[PDB]
Amino acid sequence: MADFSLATASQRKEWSNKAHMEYVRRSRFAPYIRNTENSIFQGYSDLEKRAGD
Amino acid sequence: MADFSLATASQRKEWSNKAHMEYVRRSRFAPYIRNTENSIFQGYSDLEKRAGD
Repeated sequence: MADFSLATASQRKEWSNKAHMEYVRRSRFAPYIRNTENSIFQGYSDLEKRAGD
Repeated sequence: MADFSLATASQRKEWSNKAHMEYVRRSRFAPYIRNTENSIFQGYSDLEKRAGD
């Protein structure tokens, strides 16, 4: 063209602020981890109290 | 016949104004092109703003 002809290295760009993450697929063992006695994977909060190894 | 016998090249014709088109079958990708983040084919309007290549 021969109108106002802007340069190739003078053309603007733009960078976005919103970023994407990668999917993780949380857990398939999550409904089965409880602290009661009739659970498959049983937890113990006895060392969350006073002390121990 | 031997009544009023009109000529073969003197018979009228008529041309219609309503025309037909060819079917196109719009798009099978049309419910899947959005601008959000949970879409399959994602669009970006960042160059529809100020400038860029």
